[PDB]
Amino acid sequence: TNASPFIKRDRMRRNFLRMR
Amino acid sequence: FIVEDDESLGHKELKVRKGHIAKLMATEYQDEYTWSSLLN
Repeated sequence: TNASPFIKRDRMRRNFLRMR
Repeated sequence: FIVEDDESLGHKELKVRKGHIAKLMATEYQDEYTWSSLLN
């Protein structure tokens, strides 16, 4: 499992820039 | 967080989705949603 000990935010902002 | 019991996808779900929080993220990093503009 990955279990999420830490997380990223702007990488996802960018992923939604490509998604939208 | 609100929940509708019924769902076309099935069992039970809270109404808010990934697109709304994506728009919230976009408005925060804009530097036009607010908390009130989610409330309305």
